[PDB]
Order: sequence, then structure tokens, then C-alpha cells
Amino acid sequence: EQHADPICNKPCKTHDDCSGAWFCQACWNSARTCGPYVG
Repeated sequence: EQHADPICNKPCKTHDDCSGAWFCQACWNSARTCGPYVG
């Protein structure tokens, strides 16, 4: 897991906004925040 990510819950729409992220690299639909990159 690890998840020591600093972008988790950052409000955006795209994953690119969560550019510096490693875990919460994908901005989720309903949450509209930098969630995990699904993978």
C-alpha cells in the first residue's frame, strides 16, 4: 500500500493536475479529487 501521497483529495478533474503524485495520480469522477491511479 504505502499511500504516503500528498495529492490525495486534491480537487481537480484530470490526473495531470495530480502531476507530482505517485499513488493518487488519477482525479476521480464523483470525488473530483486526486484518488489512486486505478492501474
